[PDB]
Amino acid sequence: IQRTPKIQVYSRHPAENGKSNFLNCYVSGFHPSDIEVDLLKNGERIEKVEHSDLSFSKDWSFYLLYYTEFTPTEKDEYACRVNHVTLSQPKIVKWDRDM
Amino acid sequence: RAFVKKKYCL
Amino acid sequence: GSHSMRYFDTAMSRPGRGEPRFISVGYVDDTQFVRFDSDAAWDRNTQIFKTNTQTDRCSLRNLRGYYNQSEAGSHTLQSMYGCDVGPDGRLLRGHNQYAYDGKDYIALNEDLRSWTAADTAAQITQRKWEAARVAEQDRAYLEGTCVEWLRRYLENGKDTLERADPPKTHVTHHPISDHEATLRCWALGFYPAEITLTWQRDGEDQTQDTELVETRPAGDRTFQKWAAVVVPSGEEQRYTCHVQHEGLPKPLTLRWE
Repeated sequence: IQRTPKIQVYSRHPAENGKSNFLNCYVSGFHPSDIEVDLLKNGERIEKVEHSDLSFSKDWSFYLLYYTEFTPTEKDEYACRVNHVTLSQPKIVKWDRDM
Repeated sequence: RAFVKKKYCL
Repeated sequence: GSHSMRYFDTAMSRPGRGEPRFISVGYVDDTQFVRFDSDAAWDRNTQIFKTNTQTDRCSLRNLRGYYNQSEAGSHTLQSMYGCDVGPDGRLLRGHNQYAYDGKDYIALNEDLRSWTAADTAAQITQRKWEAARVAEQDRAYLEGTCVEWLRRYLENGKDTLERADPPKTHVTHHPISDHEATLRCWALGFYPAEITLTWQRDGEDQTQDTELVETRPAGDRTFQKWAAVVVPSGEEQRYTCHVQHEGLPKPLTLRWE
């Protein structure tokens, strides 16, 4: 009937401060397919974030990858914010370079 | 020849 | 290795916001090779996608009636179809199945001749498709066209589609308290996505005590995964991480440090 998204936030390559990389937010396991995903830099929405073409796993649950270029630093906080019909409020998952 | 499958209405 | 061609189609109604969106994505294994999106701003394949858009809209109208549903709600029809082949290119099996609002609806059986319907609504579809000999058309596509195209794509794309990239692996250690630490076993940069990543304690699997994240795309074609266990301080060398993947010449056994 409804399935809430799983959320992972991570980098394409291993994080090195001052080196250009991609910040990923992978949303999966959700149903129905409408979902709103923002990537955040110090709490502010990053513009022009791209995403993959809607697809789903063999259990019918949807998945999308949202991604953007980013140059991590010690200072800057990154996160992914997700809303779905299953969520009363947007869910924020912070980027941790160890997850 | 085509790679896409023709679908049928449920 | 063995290979698959699969399409993942989603049709979703949106009353008051135009006709239902149809998107079809085709894959060879974990590599997307085509997309058609009716919302997006060769001729014969495009024509079949456009007709499939109309067909899935017909389906959604019929399904709303089969379940006595109002015209107010949004509904979703999903489809998956395609073929699996072995290392020799021979057909392993075909697929053609559907879900409505996230629930299995109807599937072509492995025989490619008969249907399994989930409920009395799907029985209507089943009788219609039996009367029109739909299975015979699906079988011809799945055994013929799909297997031939998958073999051609594999050969033309052999340097990527037939290349398995092994995982790059490491173990990290984080104290959570004076008494316990997390061991996390990483697999990065692998293709295809299928992988086995496990922790053992004294050579016993730790299925219940392992946190295993879903395999996730990196965006460079490759995938990532980790598995973590909480272990008592001092006991780290009793834990081993085991990695199996098609790109490895042999399975890995890793420990912290």
